[PDB]
Amino acid sequence: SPAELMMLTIGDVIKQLIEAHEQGKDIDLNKVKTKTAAKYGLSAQPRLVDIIAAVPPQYRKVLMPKLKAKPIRTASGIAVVAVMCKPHRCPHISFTGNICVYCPGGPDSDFEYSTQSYTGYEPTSMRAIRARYDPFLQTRHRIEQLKQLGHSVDKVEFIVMGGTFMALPEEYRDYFIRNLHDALSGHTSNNIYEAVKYSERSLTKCIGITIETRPDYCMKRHLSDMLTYGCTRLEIGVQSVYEDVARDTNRGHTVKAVCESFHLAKDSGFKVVAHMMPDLPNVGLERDIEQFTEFFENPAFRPDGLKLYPTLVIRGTGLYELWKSGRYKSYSPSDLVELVARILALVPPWTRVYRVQRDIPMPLVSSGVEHGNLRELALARMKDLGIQCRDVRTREVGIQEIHHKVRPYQVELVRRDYVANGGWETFLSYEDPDQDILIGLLRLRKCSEETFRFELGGGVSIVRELHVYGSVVPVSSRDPTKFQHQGFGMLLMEEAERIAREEHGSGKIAVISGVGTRNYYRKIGYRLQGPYMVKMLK
Amino acid sequence: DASFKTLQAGLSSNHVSHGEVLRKVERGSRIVTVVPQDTKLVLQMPRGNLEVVHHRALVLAQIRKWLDKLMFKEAFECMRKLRINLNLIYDHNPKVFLGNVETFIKQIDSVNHINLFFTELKEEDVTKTMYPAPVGNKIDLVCDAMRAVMESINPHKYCLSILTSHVKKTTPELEIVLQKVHELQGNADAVSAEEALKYLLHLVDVNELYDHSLGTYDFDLVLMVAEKSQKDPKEYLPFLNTLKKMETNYQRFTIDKYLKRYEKAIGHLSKCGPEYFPECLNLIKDKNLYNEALKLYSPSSQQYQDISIAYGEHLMQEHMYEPAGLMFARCGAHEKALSAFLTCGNWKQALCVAAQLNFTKDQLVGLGRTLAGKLVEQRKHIDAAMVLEECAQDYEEAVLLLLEGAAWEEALRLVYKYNRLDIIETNVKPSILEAQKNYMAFLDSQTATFSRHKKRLLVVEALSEVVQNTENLKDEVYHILKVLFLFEFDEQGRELQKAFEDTLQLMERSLPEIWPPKINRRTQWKLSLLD
Amino acid sequence: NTENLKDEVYHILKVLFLFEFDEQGRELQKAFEDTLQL
RNA sequence: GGCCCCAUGGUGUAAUGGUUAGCACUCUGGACUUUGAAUCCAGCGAUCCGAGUUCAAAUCUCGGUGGGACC
Ligand SMILES: CCNC(=O)CCNC(=O)[C@H](O)C(C)(C)COP(=O)(O)OP(=O)(O)OC[C@H]1O[C@@H](n2cnc3c(N)ncnc32)[C@H](O)[C@@H]1OP(=O)(O)O
Ligand SMILES: C[C@H]1O[C@@H](n2cnc3c(N)ncnc32)[C@H](O)[C@@H]1O
Ligand code: MET
Ligand code: SF4
Repeated sequence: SPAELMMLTIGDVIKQLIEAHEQGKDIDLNKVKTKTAAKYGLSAQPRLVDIIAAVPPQYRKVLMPKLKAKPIRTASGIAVVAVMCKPHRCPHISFTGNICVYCPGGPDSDFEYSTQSYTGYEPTSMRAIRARYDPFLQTRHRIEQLKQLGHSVDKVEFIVMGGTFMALPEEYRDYFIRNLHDALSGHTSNNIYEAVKYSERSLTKCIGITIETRPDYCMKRHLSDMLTYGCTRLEIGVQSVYEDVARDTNRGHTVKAVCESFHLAKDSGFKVVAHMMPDLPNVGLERDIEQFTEFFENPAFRPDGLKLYPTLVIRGTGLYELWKSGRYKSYSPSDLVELVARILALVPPWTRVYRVQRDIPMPLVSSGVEHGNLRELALARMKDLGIQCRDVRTREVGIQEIHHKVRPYQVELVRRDYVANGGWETFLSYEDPDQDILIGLLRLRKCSEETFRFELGGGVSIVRELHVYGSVVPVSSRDPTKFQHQGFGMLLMEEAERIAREEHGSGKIAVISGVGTRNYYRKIGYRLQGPYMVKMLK
Repeated sequence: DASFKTLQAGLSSNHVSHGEVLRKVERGSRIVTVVPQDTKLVLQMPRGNLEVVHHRALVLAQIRKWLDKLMFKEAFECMRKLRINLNLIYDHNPKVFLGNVETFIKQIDSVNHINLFFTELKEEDVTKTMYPAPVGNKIDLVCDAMRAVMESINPHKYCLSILTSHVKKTTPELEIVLQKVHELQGNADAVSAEEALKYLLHLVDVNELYDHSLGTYDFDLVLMVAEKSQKDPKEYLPFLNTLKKMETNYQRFTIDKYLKRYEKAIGHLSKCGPEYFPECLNLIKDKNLYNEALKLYSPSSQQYQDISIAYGEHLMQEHMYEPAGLMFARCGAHEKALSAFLTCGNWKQALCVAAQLNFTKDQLVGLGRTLAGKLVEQRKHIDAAMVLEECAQDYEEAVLLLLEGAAWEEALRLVYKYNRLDIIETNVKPSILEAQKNYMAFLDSQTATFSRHKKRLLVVEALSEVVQNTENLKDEVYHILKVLFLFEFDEQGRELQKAFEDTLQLMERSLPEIWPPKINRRTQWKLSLLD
Repeated sequence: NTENLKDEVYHILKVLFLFEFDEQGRELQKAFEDTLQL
């Protein structure tokens, strides 16, 4: 059998490389791959997955630095895990049989198993289908699969899929959340609070969750509810900056409610990511440019997280027939490239882009662009125009090194501030300006005069979030060279505290945190109060 | 402190900038307000936000001010908060700085700060590398100099500082640090045992320190460190006891060979007993440590001569050449401590072997035959011309070899000494005439190839090679001319000279065209009778 | 220039190696080493 | 034992006296904060060995290596 022959080649490679390691000899993996394949009469190269699949642990301890696959999965600095909710119905349908004019198949839209705004062919979708949407099974399977690639899971985070979450029966969501927390804790519980207390002392060190929603479920009741879950960031879906479009799109709400939702959430202390929807009906190209410029020029919005999704006519929706009637037309691909290139030149430095384009399978869209890759095309176009972008994701150390191999040389501090939703926002960072490469960031502001949480009443400044990018470093490990444990955060904390004490003129500092991360602040003398970590300022 | 010329220079500098003066900014930037006494500047950008920056120049100026004004802590904090290199504090004035160590320590007076200061020492000076002025011994020296006084004032609550200071020396003196840890463990304000233990565990990545403890030649140290090594005592403890039981110097040899310190292993095993000497040989023949053992043993030792011949033979595999056979006839550093062995006999080791400790005389003329064949095959042809003098009267064969090698006057000496006059003209005269003819053939080929490749180059390297090939035969032709002229071949030699001169002029005139070596103009190849 | 002594002594070194003063080889080779850095 | 024939990426292959050996399977990376596997894009693989000749040689010669049928 050939299979045992490849196995023998694998063992040969293993012994050669461990021998090289013992004396510290350096060898090209591909070279020995080729030589072993030739000397054993192999017609095809060996897969690296199987190469990792046989190392003994007393060597996996140190061989991973030369064995990890697709390092970009940790090139940010934090592991990411996605989970799927049970399919259900959106609330608005209470009026008529309208989900959204552009939304894909929902619970009952000619799909055996699917979800609202999801065809059902995403790898996450098949994972959920096999898992029968069970949280625990799918999360264990996914984390195991990720660890197969020899990646540290010291710090992890959770993102939840699904159409709508706030609009679900409470007992179900509590069951779901406690199952998630028990997945990392390994301790069977009975309520949310028990799972919280147990996960406090776990070692997986969860650092937060983010959920999608819509402005209807944005009153302070739901915010307090989410405070009990440790959620950090939120998704809304804006789709426009013009009220008329909403009723044109049958969205079923007002942009105003979105604006007050933004203001209230920012006052509370969460983070928010918006969704932008270019090339819409009754929208000219100049309309798109103007509205996108407005999206940052207005102090009303000035959001933090940005996501973009170009229009995609798909069978089943009303827009399918509208285009089919030859009345809704898209742009040429060059037009889209120019649009994106212009947009990227406009992003303020603090904002971070997370994704571009949808992940829908190709042979389904009546106007789907050929290119699965668009950011690269935009990059080519903006090289052609000789104008650069300043997105966070494009100036962190991880991506910049993995795509250009540039080493920071002189890192310094930088401070900026602006106004948004009435807030006195403030942004701090360490970064190297000459290469414009960034390492660490912090977002801190003064709380608004009107608030929902009385714990913030008077002399209180909230620090929304703090983060240093890079790659995962185990909490016990100190220096694999790199930049994740040099004490950088300490300086930012002390300086932010000093600013709040003097410039803010407050009297007590509060902060949101992940369930595990609380212990970190304990090292600085921060004590708990409700769901908020806090320190007295006098 | 600038001038119109200075300012205009710093402004334009042919639009070339370098160092602390320039600083990149963003598009659409402006200026709002400078902040002296805090070294800031604030500006507005078009989108409608603010920006505050600390430019280097002001910060460095104030740092120099403070260093001259000696408040070290203020510069220290203002300089660490901005993520600036610490080494500059020494670099600014290394001499005077050393005279204020205690004052600096009292200025800092914080263990964590001293620890962080130690963990970033570097040899190079950034004032000459990273922070230009706008106008090995050092690290250990400063480390010990400050450690002495800081231990003097307080060792008890600054023990970890001492630990790091000795750890961060040029070489890791882990042994003494382990000694301090163990003695503190034995002893009962001051730092405790587990405290320093953890304070070093992260610092050392224990397993290497465990190996070093093995090297330190003490079991108890190995015991404590291995307590945290997580390895099964069922594994190493029987092995450790086995090592303990066996002999002291043999313990040393075995621990060095287990720690690859082969030099110490051989040093120990040399005195551990002569009976193990051959085994040592194997190691120093497996690890090629012959030269090392040369110092361990002494002359007049059979071990010394054996290891010498081992050096000359085993390492010289594929190198049975001048060094091998040479020091074989030498048996090492001694001049002639061995004989009766020659590898190839390159005219020197052969006669050295044969004559010194004379085994076979040239009456056993096989040596002459081998030398002649070998070196003549090596295009020498003088080997026979010398050895056959000591050998039989085959002078005529020597004459033939000299003629093949163009050694004319030596053939003349042989013919006029051995009275072999019959061969005065039978073969040498046509041979040298043919030599002139083939000289013409080769010269014509050189001319043709040179012209061809020069034209090929001119269509749009190796020409210089042929050029240098042509200049080698000047005096060869010169003496061949007179050699022929005794037989009065002045016409053929004149042809030779004319062809050589024409080719010489061809390359001489082509040389400026191409541009590149320079030939010599003091080569004589012409004769007045020839001319 | 000095290239004549580049190999000459480097092959006349033997007259000293063939004696007991092997250590002296480097003790002169330094000069032959020095000109290497021109 | 000779005659012949063959030796190009890890494999399947084009190509040929001159500035670059082209494809194909395979493997690797990014798009991707939904994907090792998908879609696209990008990238890493090479003339059996030694002697010859030829300005120049994988293609002309010889030798060797190993393999393939002949009586
Ligand atoms: C709030 C939810 N979001 C996140 O947590 C984002 C991910 N967080 C991180 O990657 C890191 O915590 C940071 C971004 C803060 C970078 O770490 P940073 O360099 O600032 O830490 P410092 O170097 O200043 O301090 C080091 C200490 O932090 C400790 N530490 C690291 N991670 C954690 C953690 N989850 N919880 C508690 N302590 C931690 C380390 O054990 C270390 O202690 P040590 O004395 O034994 O070395
Ligand atoms: C997730 C974000 O993408 C939008 N969205 C969901 N499905 C589609 C689709 N087929 N086409 C365009 N936008 C879509 C949602 O309305 C939300 O804004
Ligand atoms: C998945 S669509 C975006 C989130 C949510 N369904 C909304 O439209 O508000
Ligand atoms: S609210 Fe969002 S998920 Fe629900 S139907 Fe509309 S677009 Fe789809």
